[PDB]
Amino acid sequence: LPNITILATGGTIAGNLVNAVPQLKDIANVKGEQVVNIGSQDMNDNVWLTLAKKINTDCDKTDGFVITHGTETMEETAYFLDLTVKCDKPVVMVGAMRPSTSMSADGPFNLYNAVVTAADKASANRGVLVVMNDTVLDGRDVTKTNTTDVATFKSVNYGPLGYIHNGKIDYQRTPARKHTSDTPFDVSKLNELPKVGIVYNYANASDLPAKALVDAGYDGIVSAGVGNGNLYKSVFDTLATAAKTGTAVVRSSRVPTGATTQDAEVDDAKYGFVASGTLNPQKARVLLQLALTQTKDPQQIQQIFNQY
Amino acid sequence: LPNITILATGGTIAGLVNAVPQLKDIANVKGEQVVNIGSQDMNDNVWLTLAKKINTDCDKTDGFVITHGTETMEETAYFLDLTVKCDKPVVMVGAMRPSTSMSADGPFNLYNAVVTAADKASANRGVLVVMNDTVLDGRDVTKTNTTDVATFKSVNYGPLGYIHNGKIDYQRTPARKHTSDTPFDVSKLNELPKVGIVYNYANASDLPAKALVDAGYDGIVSAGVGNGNLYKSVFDTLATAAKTGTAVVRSSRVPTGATTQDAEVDDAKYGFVASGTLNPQKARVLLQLALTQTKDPQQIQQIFNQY
Amino acid sequence: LPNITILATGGTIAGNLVNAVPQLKDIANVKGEQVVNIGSQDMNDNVWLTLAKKINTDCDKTDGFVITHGTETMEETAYFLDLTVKCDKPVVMVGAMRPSTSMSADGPFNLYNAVVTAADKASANRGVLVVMNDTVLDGRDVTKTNTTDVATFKSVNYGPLGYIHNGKIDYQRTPARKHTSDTPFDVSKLNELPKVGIVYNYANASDLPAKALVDAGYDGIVSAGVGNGNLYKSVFDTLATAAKTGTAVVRSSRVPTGATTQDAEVDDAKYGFVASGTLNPQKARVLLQLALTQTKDPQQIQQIFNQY
Amino acid sequence: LPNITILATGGTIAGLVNAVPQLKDIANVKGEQVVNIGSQDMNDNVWLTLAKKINTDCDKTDGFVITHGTETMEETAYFLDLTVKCDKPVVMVGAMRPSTSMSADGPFNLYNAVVTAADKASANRGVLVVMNDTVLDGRDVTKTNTTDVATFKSVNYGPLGYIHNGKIDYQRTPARKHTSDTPFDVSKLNELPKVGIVYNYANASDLPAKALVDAGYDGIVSAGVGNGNLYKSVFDTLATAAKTGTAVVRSSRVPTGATTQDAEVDDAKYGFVASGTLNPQKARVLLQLALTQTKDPQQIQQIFNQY
Repeated sequence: LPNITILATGGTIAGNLVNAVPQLKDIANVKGEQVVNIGSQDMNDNVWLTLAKKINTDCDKTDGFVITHGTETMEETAYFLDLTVKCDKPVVMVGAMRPSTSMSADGPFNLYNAVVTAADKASANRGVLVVMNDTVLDGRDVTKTNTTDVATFKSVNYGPLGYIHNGKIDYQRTPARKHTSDTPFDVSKLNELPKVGIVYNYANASDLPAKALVDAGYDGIVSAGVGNGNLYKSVFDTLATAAKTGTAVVRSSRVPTGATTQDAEVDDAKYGFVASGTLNPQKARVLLQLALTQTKDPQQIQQIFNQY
Repeated sequence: LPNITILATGGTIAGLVNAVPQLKDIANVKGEQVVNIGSQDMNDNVWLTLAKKINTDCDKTDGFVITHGTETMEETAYFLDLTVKCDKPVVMVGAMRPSTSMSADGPFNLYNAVVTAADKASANRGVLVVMNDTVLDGRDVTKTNTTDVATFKSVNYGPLGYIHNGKIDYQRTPARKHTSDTPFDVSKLNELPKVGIVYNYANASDLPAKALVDAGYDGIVSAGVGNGNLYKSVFDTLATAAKTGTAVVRSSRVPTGATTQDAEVDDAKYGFVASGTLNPQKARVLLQLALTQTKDPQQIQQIFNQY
Repeated sequence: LPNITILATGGTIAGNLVNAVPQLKDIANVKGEQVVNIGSQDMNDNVWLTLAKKINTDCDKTDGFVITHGTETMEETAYFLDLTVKCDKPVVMVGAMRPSTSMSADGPFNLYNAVVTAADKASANRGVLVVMNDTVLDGRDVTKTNTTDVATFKSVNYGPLGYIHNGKIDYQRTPARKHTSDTPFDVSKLNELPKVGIVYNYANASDLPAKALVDAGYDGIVSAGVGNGNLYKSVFDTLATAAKTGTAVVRSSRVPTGATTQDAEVDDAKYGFVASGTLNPQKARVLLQLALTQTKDPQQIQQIFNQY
Repeated sequence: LPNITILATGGTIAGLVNAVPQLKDIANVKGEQVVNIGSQDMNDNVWLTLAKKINTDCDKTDGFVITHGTETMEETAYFLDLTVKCDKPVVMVGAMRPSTSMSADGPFNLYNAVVTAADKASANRGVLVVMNDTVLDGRDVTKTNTTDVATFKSVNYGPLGYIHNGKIDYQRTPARKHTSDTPFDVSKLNELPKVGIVYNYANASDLPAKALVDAGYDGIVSAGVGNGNLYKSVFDTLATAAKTGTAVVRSSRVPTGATTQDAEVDDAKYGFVASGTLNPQKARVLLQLALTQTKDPQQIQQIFNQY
C-alpha cells in the first residue's frame, strides 16, 4: 500500500487517527505528526512557512500528504501551499464542519476520502487539493460558502476537479493557472513574508483602517471593494496616494464570485493598481505577499496576477 | 393608472418615460433627481435624505421606484427597509450593464420595477429590490457576482416572487419586522452613529480595529472567519473595546449562513452581539440604527433577533 | 415533553430508534409504527392514501409526526401530504443520503432535527415539512437536486423556511399557497386516485409513450416539456388530440427550476392545456390527480394550479 | 480579420452583420440558413446535416458560430461535441428573450460568440456554448431555468471561461475526449439508431416503456429517481428488454450528479449501463452513437466512461 503522511495542524477531526478510523489501513500505510496545534482562525505566516518547508523537505520519504486543518482559513493555507509546494506528490487538505463528537460528524469520511485522494496516482500534478463532502477541489478556486453547512466548500467560479464515489475519483478537470513546481516562488530560505493587510469597502466607509496600514509601512494593501472592485471616495484617495509612494495595492472585491477586472471600473494603469481577477481578498493577499518577495513593480505584479 | 414616482440617485439606467415608452402603459410616471453619485460613494447623508423624502411624499403617490447603483444597493435597501414609514411599495432597481451597451439590462429592469411598484400585492412586503425578473426583499438580497446581470439573489431565504409578463407570482413575504413596524425613526436626525467594519484573515493586523477605537467609533462590525470567529489580535482588541463602551457585532465574510450566538465565541462573556444572517455591510446598517436607541449589548442582540 | 409519533415507511435511517439515537428522549416522548416497508423508488397511490388516512385519524392522539421515508420520491409524497393532511399538528418528513452503517452517516442527526422540528410550536401551520441537512423545507418547493450529496434537498425556486442551529429554528418564511386544512381535497373515503402519467420531451422524441397512455384511458398526462413548457412536434399533436377528447394535460418542464408559464410558448387556451407554474413534472402529477377527483374542466384545473 | 461562418438553424436572435454592426470589428462574417425550425422540433436529420456541413466546410473558414434555440441546445451541443472532426472552434449561441423585447440578450450573446470563435485559444476545447458572458463545454452544459437569461450552466464541473470586454480567461478544458478524438463518424449515415426516454416517478406506468420495446427501439434511456433507481414496473420491463437485445442506460431525473455504476442497481446482472453525469437527454445522444458501433452492454459502459 502507498505511504501517506498525515500532517496535523489543530485538533483531531475524527474520534491515533488510524485507531479512530480503522478503514484507513485498507487503503494506506498511515503515519501522522502534529506540526502545530491551533484553531485555524489563528493561522499565520509562521505556520504557513513551516508547513511549506516541511512538505518540501519530507517530499521524498512518502507518496502523499494529507493535511488536517480548520475550515475557517482553509482556503487561505490551501492557496499558499498551491504556490509554494515543490513536491510532485499529492498534497490534500481536509477538515470537518462538525465536532468529532457530534452525531453525524463529517470528519471521519472526509478524512477517509482525503487519504483515498492522496493515494490516487491520478491526483498528482493537479496542485494542492482540498477534499470535502465527497468532492475534490483545487486550492485556488475553493472557498468557504456557508458558515455551518457540511457542504460549504465549493469552487465557486470554475468548479471542482472531481467527485468521489466508493473510493474512486472521476477527474474531469485540472487547474490551468500554474501552481506548485511551476511557480517562481520559493520560501525555503524565508523567515517572514512581506506585510499585506486587507481593507473593506461599504457605504460611508472610513479611511482610517487604510491609513493605519500605510502609516505602519505595510508592503501592500488588498482592497475588498464593492461591485467590480470599486472603492469608496475616501478609501480611494488614501490608496491612490499610497501607491505612488511605493505601497502596492490590489483591487479585489467583497462580492463572493466573479473576477475583479482590469481597467474596467478604475483606471488601474493611471493609479498603479493591480486587479485581482477571480481571487477574493484573502486569496489575493496570499499572492500579493508572494509577488512582493519578487518585485515591487505594479506592472509586473499584474502579470503575476494573470499567471497564477 | 397608478401614479408612480421615480427617485433617481445616480446616472440613468436606460436610454425615462421617453427612453422606455412602454412605461406609460402601466403607470403615470414622474421623476426627480434627489442626488447624483455613483453608489460606491453612497453615504449617511444620502440615506437620511432618501428616507425623509419617501416618508414626506408618501401620500402624494401610489408607489416609489428608486434608481440606484448596484455596488451598495443591498445596503441602502436594508436601511430603507428599516426606516421608511410609508404603506406604499418602495422598489429599488439598477443595471449591471451601461445603458449604451448592446443588450443593456436597465430598460426591462426599470419596466418590471414600475410594474412591481404598481401592484397592489406588493404593499406590506417591506422595501423591495427588483432585478432580473425577480422580486427580492431588502433584508436578504445581496450582490453575488461582480458582473453578471443575474447577480442579485436572496442567498439565505430566497426571493419573494418572479415576474412574467407584468404579472407577479408572490409566494413569500418577509417575517422579520420592517418599515412601519420598527421603532427606528430618522426623520429628526442629521447624522447616524459611527460604525466601521474590519476584516479577518490569516495573520490579520489589529491596526484597522485600533484606528476606529481610537477615533471613538460607536461600534465596529467584524467580518469574521467561519462562524463569526476572529483572529487572535483582532479579538483582544475588540474584547477590550467592548468593555469600555464600544459595541461589537460578530458577522462573517462567508457570504451565506448565519453567524450564530454563543457557538464559536462566548458572546455573553465579552459583550459581543452575533449578526445572524446579516452580512457585515448589512450588520452595520442595523447596528447604526440600534445605537440611536441603546448602547446595551444585551439589547442590541434582541434587536438583531427581531429585525 | 411533547409526544411525537414516528411513522416509518422503509428501512431505518439510524443505527427502536430511541435506543439507536438516545438523545431523542431529551426533546420528546417518541413512539414509532411501521406503516409499510418498501424502498421509496416503489412508492405508489396505495401507500399515499394509507399515509394520509393515518395522519388524519391519529391526529388527536399526538403533538407531532415525523415520517421516515426514502429520498428518491420524498418530494412527491411530501407534496401529496401537503395537500391532503387535515391535522393542525406538524408533519415532518426525513431521510438519509447515506446508509446508516456508513461512516459519517447522516440519518441520526437528520432524525434528531426532524423530531426537534416536529416538537416546535412554531412549526405548526406551515404545511407539510421536510427536514434535511439542518434545513426546514416546505413540501411544495422542495426537490432532489443531486444524486448523492447529503445536501441534495433544496427549495429551488423560493427557498427554505428555516435553518436549525442547536435545536433552535430561525423561521423567516412560510408558504403562501394554500395547504393542508385549506385545501378542498379529501381522500379519506378514496381507494384509488385518477391515473396520471408523465411523458418526457427531447429532440426527435417519440409519440408512442404518450399514445400508450391515451389508449389505456389515462385521466391525465403530465408533459415534462423542453424550455418553458414546450413540446416536440409529435408529442404536441398527440396531446392536443387527447385534450379535446377529455384527457387532461398539464404542461410542465424537464428544466429543474422556474415556472412553466401560461399562454407564453403554447396557446394553452386554444388547446385546453394547463400550465404547471413552478411545479416540476412529478409534483404536477400529484396536483393533477387531486384536481381530477374534483373536476375535468381545464379552465378550472388551471385555477387550481394557480392556488395550490 | 478571421473569417467566421454563422450557421443559422432557426429565427434570428438579433434585430446579422447589419443588426449588430460591431461584429465587423472582430470578424469577417458570413452566414447561411441551414434549416429553419424552433428547437423544440430538433431531430436526427438536422443533427446529421449540421455535422456533415461543419466537417465539409471546415477548411474554408477559421471558426463557426451556430445560432440555435435554447430548448434543445444542450442536446445538439453534445452531439456535435462527439461528431465534429474540425480543429476549428464551433460555438453555439442563443437568446432567452425575443430579439424585439427590450433588454434583448441575443445581440451581446452573438457578439461574444463571435469573439469566442475568433479566439485562437478556443481551439481544441470541443464544441462550445456561449451564453451570458460564459464559455461552457458542450458536455456538461444544461438548461437550468425556464426563463432566466442566465439559465445555462455547467452544473457538475463548471464553465471553461468568462468573457470580459472581448477577452476570455480560460481556466479549464474538458478531459473527456471529444470531436476528433472520438470514433464516431456520421459522415456516411442517413439515420441514427432509435433511442427513447422514459421517466420514473411514484406509481409510474410501464406502458411508455413497453411501447418502445414493442416498436423495436434499439435503446431506452431511463430518467430514474435518485441515484438512477427505477420503479418496480419499469424495472421488470427494462430488465426483460435488456436480455433480448435492447440496450438500457440508467440515468436520472435529478438535475446534477452522476448516476453511478452498480450502486443502487446491479448493472452487471441485468446488463444495464449507468450514465455517469450525463442527464437523460444527453445520455440518449451518446447511446445512439455507441449503438452505431456496438450492441454490447459491457462495451457501451466503457464508452460511457470515456466520452
